[PDB]
Order: sequence, then structure tokens, then C-alpha cells
Amino acid sequence: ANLFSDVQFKMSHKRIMLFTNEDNPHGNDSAKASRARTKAGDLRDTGIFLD
Amino acid sequence: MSGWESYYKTSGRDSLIFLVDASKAM
Amino acid sequence: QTVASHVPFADLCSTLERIQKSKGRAEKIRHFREFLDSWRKFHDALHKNHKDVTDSFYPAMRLILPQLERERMAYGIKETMLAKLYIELLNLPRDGKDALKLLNYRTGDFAMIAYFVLKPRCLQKGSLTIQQVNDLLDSIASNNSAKRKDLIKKSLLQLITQSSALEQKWLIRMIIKDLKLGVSQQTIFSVFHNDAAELHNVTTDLEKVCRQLHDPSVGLSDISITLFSAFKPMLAAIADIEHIEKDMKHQSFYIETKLDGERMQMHKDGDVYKYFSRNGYNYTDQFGASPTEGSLTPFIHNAFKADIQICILDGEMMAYNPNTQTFMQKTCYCVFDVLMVNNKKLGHETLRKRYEILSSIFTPIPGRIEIVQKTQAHTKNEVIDALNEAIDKREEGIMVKQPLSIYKPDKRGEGWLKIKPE
Repeated sequence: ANLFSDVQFKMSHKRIMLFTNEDNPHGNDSAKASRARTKAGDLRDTGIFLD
Repeated sequence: MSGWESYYKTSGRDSLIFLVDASKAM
Repeated sequence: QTVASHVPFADLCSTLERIQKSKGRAEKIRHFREFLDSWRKFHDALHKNHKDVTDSFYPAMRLILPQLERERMAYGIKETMLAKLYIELLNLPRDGKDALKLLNYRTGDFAMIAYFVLKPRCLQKGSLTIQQVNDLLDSIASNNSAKRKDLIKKSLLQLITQSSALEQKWLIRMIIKDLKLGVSQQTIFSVFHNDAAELHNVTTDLEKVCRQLHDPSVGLSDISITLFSAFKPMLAAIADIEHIEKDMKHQSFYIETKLDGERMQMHKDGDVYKYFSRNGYNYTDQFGASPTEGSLTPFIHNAFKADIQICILDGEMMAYNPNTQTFMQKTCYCVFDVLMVNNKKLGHETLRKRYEILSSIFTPIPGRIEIVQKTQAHTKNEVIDALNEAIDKREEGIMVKQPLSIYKPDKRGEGWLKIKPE
């Protein structure tokens, strides 16, 4: 999100791609998962696509 | 020396209320 | 090696939260006292080897009492600016619920709203110590005075990312300067030291209050009196005889014959004799500075016993005629109080100890220096008789002293009582 905000030009599309093979990045801790979920929701509201 | 963790070492009166129904059946 | 660099900010935040949560004043005082005692023990342990230390409780005291901050200029960020910065930095939606809650807070304080917003969006354990927080706040203030906002934003971002929800709430409260805990300034100062409030009133600089009054045992009297220094002697208060018995809770007292001599203090240290007046004026030239010079100093060098090397005395200076063996009203000196003997300081000790130790300072010798005549009385008849005797002797009046009274320079009242006909 910080990287997206720095750009000064008008951005029609905002997109992020996740190249990973770990379906359970945080299995031991649930607070980290909740924070990640909240951040992902906030990014989606901002208008950032996630793939 | 140690550290900051070591030093911190972190009768009366009874009351009754009556409640009487005031319906046709009573 | 400041102590504040070893104390996490989380501990201070937790202590403040515990103080706020507690209802009774006893629990709040206990928490504050325990935190202060731990800090003092750690300070003693750390500075075992160092001789001169400027470290004190100031780093935490300034944060606990933001309303007394004067070293730091205005931050320039009020509630609205803080809300705007939080919205911008956290990248929250402009129209989202969090942004509306933060901005529309009915200009349930803003700190609670910020805490609720950041609770599910921040870490659970911070890593910023008190020193780092103080440095960041200093940078923010200095940059605000320099008209620069980019570095202010950077510092706020660092604080946000390196702090938990409770720490952020307390930091917001500190910045707003509205830290409410249920205990006022007076209670905190009393818990800190027994003579902090009046000292802070005397001087509006918090750093010295925390530095000088570090050791609880060392009272204000010891620090107020220093070698080769001119302090301000206190004075008695005029009172009526009819209620004299009510001035001291009907306790035994000391009656002294008032002398019409100028109040003056002196310090003896080996072959050095320093002199000062009540207003601080220096008159060492009148009586000289060494036993080989002057008129009065040469005749008192032998009076002091060998056991006395360094001493400080205060009294009244008058003029004496040996031919008629009389005292002429407006060289002889009278001694009625000792402020410091040897390394130990007698300021803390009550008047009884001072009177007891006066006899061991020097052997009285009429003509040059002696001890002012005085007696012990506990009845109004004794006071009347002493007043009549003084009037028959042309003395102005009577001095009434309470043995339990302590030395409190620059204050009016206490056991120092002046009785004059009226």
C-alpha cells in the first residue's frame, strides 16, 4: 500500500500478485492471521486487486 | 548487572415487594 | 548509561493503565510507589561506580505530567491533525467506518477511539524505550518549530509501527497533554518526594525537582544549605500572648531573649572564614577572612574546639562595651543555631538536636562569642515573667521556639515566634 501511495501519476488499476506455495502462512498464530485479513480487507476497500 | 526484568518483579434489613395481577380472571 | 534506556515504554504504559483502572487512591499510590522504588533500585545498581550522575526520574516524570513540559515546544498537532495523520498513514479508506469515527469525534475521548481502531491493526508487544520516545517527541517539536512536516510524519510513522495499542493511546494522551489518572499533581509529587511541590512552585523547571530530590532521605533542608553558599534565613511571626499556648499544642518550648543585632551567617573551614548577610551581601572584609586579619575573627579561632573543623553558623551581630559590660543597641556575637557540622548536615534534625550539639561546638567566652541566653518554659506565667525581665533589660521582646520544629529556610511560621508588647 505504501508503494502504491508513493506514485504520483493517476493509476487506473492497482494489482498485486502472490507467488507462493504455502496455503497456511500463519497456522501457529491466529492474531497474525486476523491482522492479515484486516489488512487485505482494507486494501480491497482502497481498490487494490489481489491475485 | 542483571536487568530491568529482575528489579521490576512484574447484615441489613429484608425487603419484599408484592406483585398482584389485576386481570379479569383474578 | 541512562536508566531510561533500559526501561521499556510498555512497562510505564502498563503501570499507568493499572493506576487508571484502580478505583481507590491506595491502589494507585501503591502502584506508583512500587514503580518508583524499582526505578530507584535499578538506578542505584547501575551507578555503583560513577561519581557524578545526572540521571534522574525526569524522563518518566515529564511523560507522566505532560502539563509541566516546558523544554519541548508546542507539537503543533491537535486532535484533528492527529486524526488526519492516522488516517493517512494507516491507509484506511476515506469513507470507511474507522475514518469517520476518527474524524467525527464530536469536537469517549479521541484516545479511546484511536485505541479501539488500532487494537486489531497493531502489534501486541512494543520495543520502544522511554529514551527513544523522548527523542522522537523532541524531534517532532524541533521540526514543528522549524516548519517541516515530512520528518514529523516519519517520526509519527515510526512510533505507530513500533508501538502497541495501549502505548499508542498513552502517547496520544501525552501529545494532547490531557493525561488523566485520578491523582493530581500534588499526590504524584508527594509520592515522589516529601518536598517536591513547594520546590516546583519555587522554580518552574521540572528537571531540578527530579534531580536534587532523588534520595528520599535527603530533604529540602540539606540541599538548600551548601558550603560556601549564601542561603535565606527564616524569620519568626508575630503572635499574641493570649493564645501563645495554642501555637504549640500546649507543649514545652524554649524562651530566648531577643537581641537587636543584624542577622548574619558564617562558615568556618580550617583557616577559612566566610561571612554573609540575610540578603546575601558579603562583608568578609569587615572582620577579615583569616585569623591573622580582622578584629573578631582572630579572637574566635581558638574558641572552636579541635573536634570541629568544618561548620556553619547563623546568628545576630551586635556591639558590646566591656567597660560597662553592656550591649549597645542600634565586637560580640551570639550563637543560637547550627546548620551543618562535619560531613553530616543538621538541617534535617529537629531544633532539639541542634540545641544539644551547640554546646559541643565551642567553649563560650564572653566578650567575643558565646551562646545566647535561653531557658525552657511550658506555662504562660513563665512567658510573662520572661517578657517582664526582657523589658526591664531594655530588650525588644521574646523569641519562642518549638523544639520539634525543623529548619525550613525561606518560610514564614513554624516554631519561630516573636512576642512583643502591644
